[PDB]
Amino acid sequence: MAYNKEEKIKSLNRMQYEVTQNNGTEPPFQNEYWDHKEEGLYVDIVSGKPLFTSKDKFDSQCGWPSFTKPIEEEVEEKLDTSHGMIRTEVRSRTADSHLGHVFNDGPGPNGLRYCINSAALRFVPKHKLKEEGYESYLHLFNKLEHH
Repeated sequence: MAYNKEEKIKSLNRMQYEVTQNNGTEPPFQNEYWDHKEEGLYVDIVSGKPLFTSKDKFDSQCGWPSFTKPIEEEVEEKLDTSHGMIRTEVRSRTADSHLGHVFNDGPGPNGLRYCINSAALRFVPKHKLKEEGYESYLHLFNKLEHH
């Protein structure tokens, strides 16, 4: 039995779906291997799209990594109501809906609490980003606009 990056994402997206659908938590795995604190990004594995930086990462101390800073490019903040209370979730339309949930109780630029699940995440070091397209990744990890 072979195993390619296609079959990687296919088997993966079952578990990513388990999180999106039921708010399902990954089992005890999310440690120094999966979310390694070396400089880079934390991306939704389904697409490899930048959600938040390792430069400004918060660790899974509150169960899931919850920082004040999203990446405005591929992250959509989207209001909902389950039962009498409103909530906001960060969720794309097509595929990236696995990101996480954000709350107006957390202080931020807009005043949202950027809380992403570790199951949907892979650490991608600045070294590995250079292999995968640094001009897309490192631009969001580190930029400057000299006027």
